[PDB]
Amino acid sequence: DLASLAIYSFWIFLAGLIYYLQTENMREGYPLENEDGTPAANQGPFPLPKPKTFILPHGRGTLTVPGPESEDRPIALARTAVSEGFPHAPTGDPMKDGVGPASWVARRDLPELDGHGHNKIKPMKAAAGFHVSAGKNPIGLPVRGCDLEIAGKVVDIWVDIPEQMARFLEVELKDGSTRLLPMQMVKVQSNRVHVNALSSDLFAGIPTIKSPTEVTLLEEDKICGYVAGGLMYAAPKRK
Amino acid sequence: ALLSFERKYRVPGGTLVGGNLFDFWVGPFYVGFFGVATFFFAALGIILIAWSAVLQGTWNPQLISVYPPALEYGLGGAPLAKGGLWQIITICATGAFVSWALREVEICRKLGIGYHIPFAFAFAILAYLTLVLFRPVMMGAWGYAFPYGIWTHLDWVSNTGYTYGNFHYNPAHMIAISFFFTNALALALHGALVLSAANPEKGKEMRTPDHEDTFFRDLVGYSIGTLGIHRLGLLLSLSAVFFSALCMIITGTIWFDQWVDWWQWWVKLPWWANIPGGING
Amino acid sequence: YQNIFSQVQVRGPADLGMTEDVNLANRSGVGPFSTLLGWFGNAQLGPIYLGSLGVLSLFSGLMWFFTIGIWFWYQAGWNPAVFLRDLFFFSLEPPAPEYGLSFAAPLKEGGLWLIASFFMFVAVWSWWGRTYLRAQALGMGKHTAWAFLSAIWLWMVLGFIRPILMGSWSEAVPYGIFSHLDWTNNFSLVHGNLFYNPFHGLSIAFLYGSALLFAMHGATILAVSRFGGERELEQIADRGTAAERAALFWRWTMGFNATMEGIHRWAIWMAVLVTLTGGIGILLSGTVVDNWYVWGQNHG
Ligand code: BCL
Ligand code: BCL
Ligand code: BCL
Ligand SMILES: CC[C@H]1c2cc3[nH]c4c(c3C)C(=O)[C@H](C(=O)OC)c4c3nc(cc4[nH]c(cc(n2)[C@@H]1C)c(C(C)=O)c4C)[C@@H](C)[C@@H]3CCC(=O)OC/C=C(\C)CCC[C@H](C)CCC[C@H](C)CCCC(C)C
Ligand SMILES: COC(C)(C)C/C=C/C(C)=C/C=C/C(C)=C/C=C/C(C)=C/C=C\C=C(C)\C=C\C=C(/C)CC/C=C(\C)CCC=C(C)C
Ligand SMILES: CCCCCCCCCCCC[N+](C)(C)[O-]
Ligand SMILES: CCCCCCCCCCCC[N+](C)(C)[O-]
Ligand SMILES: CCCCCCCCCCCC[N+](C)(C)[O-]
Ligand SMILES: CCCCCCCCCCCC[N+](C)(C)[O-]
Ligand SMILES: CCCCCCCCCCCC[N+](C)(C)[O-]
Ligand SMILES: [Fe+3]
Repeated sequence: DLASLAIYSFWIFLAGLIYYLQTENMREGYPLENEDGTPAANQGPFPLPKPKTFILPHGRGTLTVPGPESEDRPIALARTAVSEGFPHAPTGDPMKDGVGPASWVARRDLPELDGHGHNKIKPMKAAAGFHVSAGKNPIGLPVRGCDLEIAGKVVDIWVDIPEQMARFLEVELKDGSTRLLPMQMVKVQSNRVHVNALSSDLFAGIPTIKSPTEVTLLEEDKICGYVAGGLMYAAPKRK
Repeated sequence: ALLSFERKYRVPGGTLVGGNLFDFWVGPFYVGFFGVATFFFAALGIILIAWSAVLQGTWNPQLISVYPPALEYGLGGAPLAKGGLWQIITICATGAFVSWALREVEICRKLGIGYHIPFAFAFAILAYLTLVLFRPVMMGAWGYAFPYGIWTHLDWVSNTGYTYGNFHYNPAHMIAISFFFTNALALALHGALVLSAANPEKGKEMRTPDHEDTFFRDLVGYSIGTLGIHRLGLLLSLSAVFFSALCMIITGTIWFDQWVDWWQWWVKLPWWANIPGGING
Repeated sequence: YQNIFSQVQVRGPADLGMTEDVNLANRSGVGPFSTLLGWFGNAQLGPIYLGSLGVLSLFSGLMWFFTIGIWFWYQAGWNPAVFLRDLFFFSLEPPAPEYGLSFAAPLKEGGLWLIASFFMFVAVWSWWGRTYLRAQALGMGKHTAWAFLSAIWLWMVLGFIRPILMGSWSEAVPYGIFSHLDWTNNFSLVHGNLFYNPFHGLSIAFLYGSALLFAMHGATILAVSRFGGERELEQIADRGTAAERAALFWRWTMGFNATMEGIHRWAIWMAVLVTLTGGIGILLSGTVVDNWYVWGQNHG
């Protein structure tokens, strides 16, 4: 009958949808590799989709996925076991080496542009006329580390112009250089910013930016990676 | 086997229990102590459900049904065949879900991300624990809990519903449903917007977050934004399940009459109770 | 700090948005900035693009809304005490079966229901044309309009398609808070319990999955917002450690994972399949199956 035909029809549709959906989600990360970087033998039942090509705006070219997959950077890790499936130990300082929770991707060394082709993220000093409209203005507050030691002071907010939100605090360290910290890893308080992820001594080690008025996708990744890795790696210094 | 980018993240640490001892993977799956916990609780629970299917005398998943102990057993233990198996399986299920949550916390710690996902999962565990633990214990029998079986748990829904007339009239149920419908509306839009930007009209460039905000302002005069819609989805869905648990913890306990009749609190208020005409005069 | 609310708002000049091919003549100017809204999302109200389909929808949708309320006031004997008291209890009911699919029915026993429904029909379809046209203006895909059509499907079935196939407007849903609930419960009883409708049960799994998936996704983007996770489009064109840590959380949890684009295809589909399966379930109820218990007993 019409109802039994409909429900059978639907279950076959759903099987085809789930196939289509699964191969779409294989456009990054695939094919699978062994720990040595060579391609795994067993890829599972789903094949790689036909590539698609995104035309990126503002003349920044195209992306074709799936395409050739490399890290385009060295990975300072060594095997801890003689068989697959165990952890890979850092060979140096995982923070400096950008491994584990300190991992960054080698994204493009350009800044994200807005719809009009202007830099998405400026310091608030170069953004007319952006102001703090609500909440505690953190500018001029001392920045404290998880060792309960002062690392510096906030000297500006870097804002997302089109999204109208704060993305980083620019911090002036003891030596007069500045670093970006992500908004999402700091606690703005009445009388300080607290940064749990890093102890005061690890603020100098935060990756720095080439231009003082712009930050690139590569730089965002090294800074964000670095600060997140603190939760694991600056644990001996957390009180 | 590893994703092309995965190895740099397979570092030691982030375990809550037993240091480096269970700190390893099996294929794509991370293990950890709560990996071992989850398997123990899950295996034990499946063994018990199979042994329950023996005593019932059927190996059909459309018939198998592990029932709570009957009301007369109260909050006491029961014979395995006549409620005790459920009681143990329920402990085993609770062990599996909590273990799964704490495993997600270990994965969070290794990856240096926030604890939002297992915090969200905790709400589903609290819905489950309402139905099989908190409500039953407040009512005074494990018998008031739902049975484990594919169609027998739907009977339980319908029979528990119609004990209180049309269960639509539960006001906390009304709120919960509104969040379920809204969450689904929001998920449809969120996926549709991002895809409409990443996959524009043939030959054109990827759109920008600015297009996403423009499109919405153009349509309904407001745009919540890329961070806000992810805050919204998480809030709408945790709200639906919160009010779901609330709507059932009050049913059997503070309210045990027909739910339609509860609406008389409003109709019988002194200042319009006796005013003739309308539906209720 | 966990990123559910902002710790600091910033504001700059009003954002009049992208231009592309939009007719700027039909956009308003900015409205207020809500600092309240701004803790959760954006502070800016407006602009809104009106235009012709904008006004048609908006007038038409108010005519539907007023038509129902004018009848609610009438039922209340024009008394504001009775009105507020009985608000959830009033109902504009469709024509009796007697009048079948006819437009003959008097205002007080159907005709008024039909008037309100006509208005609602113009309001919804014009608004659908609007979600397509706004997207076209900006050169974006029609995803939003096709996803909206899935919601329109179930509505069209309940009030129009099924009342036509069954040969009576009385089969349609009444405009009222408690009345539309009674209808729903009545429908299930009369068709042998919708729990045995296999489309109703899929509808629920998808409603469910929508709640579970947006819970997962929202949580996941907040968890990786410390690496700019919310910037989904640029993470699509140039995968960052946010996309990677997100994919790997889920791979390590449950054995497989999504792309930053791919999760949004999961999302749009989980949701449209709610009203898609829902509408099929309802269309088949009383047209082809009298009783889902009885049908289930044969399986077919
Ligand atoms: C005739 C029946 C009555 C009725 C009687 C009831 C009764 C009784 C109940 C509801 C409940 C609900 N009703 Mg009602 N309800 C009715 C009509 C409706 C209608 C409608 C359109 O008519 C809607 C939309 C709803 C909607 C709802 C929701 C608000 C709620 C269910 C969601 C929930 O609690 O999730 C919560 C989610 C969970 C419990 C899932 C938890 C998952 C766990 C943690 C993990 C499981 C892991 C798994 C075992 C692993 C599997 C293996 C893997 C695949 C590897 N009802 C009718 C009128 N309704 C329920 C409620 O509010 O519950 C508290 C409830 O008990
Ligand atoms: C929420 C309020 C009610 C309830 C009311 C209803 C109503 C009404 C319906 C269901 C339906 C379902 N319910 Mg229920 N259900 C309840 C609580 C549960 C619990 C639990 C808390 O432990 C589980 C595991 C289930 C599981 C199920 C599925 C069999 C089915 C689709 C769920 C879905 O898509 O979710 C979303 C999750 C996903 C999409 C992820 C995948 C989950 C998979 C499919 C779950 C497999 C469960 C498996 C069969 C259980 C045994 C596994 C053990 C390890 C051995 N329900 C409570 C008591 N449930 C529908 C149905 O058609 O079933 C007959 C349906 O119409
Ligand atoms: C006693 C009651 C019966 C029952 C009788 C029915 C009937 C009858 C129906 C359902 C339907 C559904 N039931 Mg049921 N259902 C029961 C028990 C349940 C239980 C449970 C026990 O837990 C659950 C979870 C559900 C869940 C569901 C949903 C999956 C489904 C509705 C999907 C939806 O999103 O529609 C909500 C979305 C819409 C209706 C789309 C509307 C879109 C339109 C275009 C929007 C118009 C807006 C307008 C202009 C106003 C403007 C507003 C302002 C601008 C803000 N039912 C019991 C067994 N159920 C429906 C279904 O899909 O059938 C399977 C349905 O018709
Ligand atoms: C709170 C918002 C929504 C939500 C959130 C949510 N769910 C989650 C998560 C989150 C954030 C996870 O991280 C986690 C996950 O991994 O998702 C893929 C999960 C999860 N939610 C799941 C399911 C699920 N969630 C549901 C609901 C919801 N989840 C809400 C709608 C439902 C519904 C609506 O019914 C289901 C069925 C799983 C896919 C997963 C949890 C997996 C888990 O805990 O694994 C350990 C346990 C086992 C492998 C099984 C052990 C078996 C038992 C020992 C015996 C059987 C017990 C059971 C009572 C049998 C009953 C069956 C009958 C009722 C049919
Ligand atoms: C206070 O006073 C004021 C002035 C503000 C007025 C007050 C208004 C109030 C209080 C209104 C309240 C309204 C309420 C509570 C309405 C609730 C409605 C609900 C819950 C609707 C539910 C479902 C509706 C459905 C399914 C409708 C479907 C409609 C269609 C599919 C269209 C069908 C079209 C028909 C029959 C006519 C087609 C004719 C032609 C010629 C094409
Ligand atoms: C409820 C539907 C969700 C489950 C869909 C099944 C997806 C399994 C895909 C396995 C992917 C394995 N591999 C090797 C490609 O990573
Ligand atoms: C859903 C839209 C409306 C949301 C409004 C909620 C306001 C939250 C206020 C947060 C208070 C600010 N604080 C102290 C956390 O910085
Ligand atoms: C979802 C509710 C949001 C609605 C916001 C709409 C804002 C309208 C702006 C009014 C300004 C009108 N005018 C003519 C001065 O530009
Ligand atoms: C986006 C795809 C997700 C697939 C989720 C499907 C869940 C399975 C639900 C089985 C219910 C079948 N039933 C009993 C209604 O016939
Ligand atoms: C009926 C719904 C349940 C479906 C669960 C599917 C889980 C898929 C697990 C993917 C792991 C694949 N593997 C082992 C090759 O990596
Ligand atoms: Fe997203």
